[PDB]
Amino acid sequence: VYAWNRKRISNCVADYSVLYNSASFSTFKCYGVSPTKLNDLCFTNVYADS
Amino acid sequence: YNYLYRLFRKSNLKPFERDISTEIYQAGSTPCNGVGFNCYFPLQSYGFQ
Repeated sequence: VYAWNRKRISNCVADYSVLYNSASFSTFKCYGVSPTKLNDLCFTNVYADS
Repeated sequence: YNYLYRLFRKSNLKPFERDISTEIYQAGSTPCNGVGFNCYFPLQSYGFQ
């Protein structure tokens, strides 16, 4: 966490529904947007920070 | 915490519709079961301080 890996995500279709189809995820916290709405939206870029 | 609002519903209210129901909301395949992951108690509070 002192040196977190960021991936730029671009030029692709984002099936966010996969990210809540699995029972394995202990916590799921969304901000500014609802998790159900994500498969409808479009964005200039996406950044995944881990 | 005496002041509350509904945050989730199956469909939007019509003009002057009133709905005090406490029943669990379902956001995915998860059945409500009086509780869960993508299922919610639909009422929330401001907690005014």
